[PDB]
Amino acid sequence: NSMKNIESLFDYSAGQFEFIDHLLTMGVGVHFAALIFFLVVSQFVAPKYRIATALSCIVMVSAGLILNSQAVMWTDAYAYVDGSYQLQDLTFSNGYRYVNWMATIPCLLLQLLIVLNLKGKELFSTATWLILAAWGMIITGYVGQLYEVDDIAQLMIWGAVSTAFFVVMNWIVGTKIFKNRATMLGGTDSTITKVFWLMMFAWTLYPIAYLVPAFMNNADGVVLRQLLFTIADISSKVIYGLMITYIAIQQSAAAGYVPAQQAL
Ligand SMILES: CCCCCCCC/C=C\CCCCCCCC(=O)OC[C@H](O)CO
Ligand SMILES: *C\C=C(C)/C=C/C=C(C)/C=C/C1=C(C)CCCC1(C)C
Ligand SMILES: CCCCCCCC/C=C\CCCCCCCC(=O)O
Ligand SMILES: [Cl-]
Ligand SMILES: [Cl-]
Repeated sequence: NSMKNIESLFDYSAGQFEFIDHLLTMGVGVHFAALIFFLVVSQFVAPKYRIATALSCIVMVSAGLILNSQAVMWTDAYAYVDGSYQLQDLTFSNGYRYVNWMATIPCLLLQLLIVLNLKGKELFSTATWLILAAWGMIITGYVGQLYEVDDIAQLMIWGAVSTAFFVVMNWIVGTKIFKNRATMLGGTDSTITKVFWLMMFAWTLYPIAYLVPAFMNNADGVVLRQLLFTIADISSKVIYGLMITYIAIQQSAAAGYVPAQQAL
C-alpha cells in the first residue's frame, strides 16, 4: 500500500517531516487523555446510557493506537539524508486509518442511537443498516485511495460510489434524530441537533482529505491531508464523544440517577 499513496513520491524538508510527526503524536496524546476522562465520568452515567461512554473509551484507544502506529511507521520509513527526509523503507500508508474506521465508525454510530433512547427491534435494525452503509462507504473509499498515484480517474469513481453510501447513511442518521428528539430528557432534544451538525461538518473533512491527491499532488498536500485528518479526528471522535457523554449524564440525571444529579 505504501507505493500506492502519494506520501511515497516526495522528499520532505525537516520542517514538513517534523510537523507531520508532531500532528500524529499530538493526536495520540489527545485521544488517550480523553480516554481517562470518559473512564472517570462513566460512574456518573445511568446504567441505561453507560455503554455510550464505554464506546467512547473504545474509540479513543482504537484511534490512539492507530495514530501511534502511523507515527512510528512515519519515522521508520524516512531518514534525513543530504538535507531532506527520503524514503528508506516501504512501511507507511494511510490504509490503516481506513481499516480502523471499520471499527470506530460503528462505535460512534452506536453511542448516538443509545442516547436517542432507541430500544430493542428499532435499535438493532437501525444499527444494522447504518453499519452496512458505513462499511460500504469505507470499503469503496479504501479501494479508491489505492489509485491516488496511478489512476486518479479510478479514485474519483470509487469516491463517488463511496459518497452515495455516505449520503444514505446521513439520511438515516438525520431521520432518526429528528423523529426521536422528542423522547430526549433534561433538555437534550436541543443538544442532539447540534451533534448532528457537528457530525456533518466533521465527517465531510474526510472526503476532502481523500481528494488532496487530485488538487494538491505535492509534499505540501501531504501535510495538508494529515492536518485535515487531525482536525477531523479530534472533531469526529473527541469533541463528538464529549457531547454524547454530556447528553448521557444530563438524561441520566433527569431520569433520577443520583450520581448523575450529584455530579451536574
Ligand atoms: C456524487 C453522487 C452523490 C450526489 C449527492 C447529491 C444528493 C445530496 C443530498 C443530500 C445529502 C444527504 C443530506 C442528509 C440530510 C439529512 C436528511 C434529514 O434530516 O431528513 C429529515 C427527515 O425528513 C425527517 O424529518
Ligand atoms: C473517525 C470517524 C469517522 C466517522 C470517519 C469517517 C470517515 C468518512 C465519513 C469518510 C468518508 C469518505 C467519503 C465520503 C468519500 C471519499 C472516501 C472517504 C472514505 C474518505
Ligand atoms: C455483520 C452485519 C452487521 C452486524 C450488525 C450488528 C449490530 C449490533 C446491533 C446492536 C448492538 C447494540 C446493543 C448493545 C447493548 C446496549 C443495550 C444496553 O445499554 O443495555
Ligand atoms: Cl479510527
Ligand atoms: Cl471512525
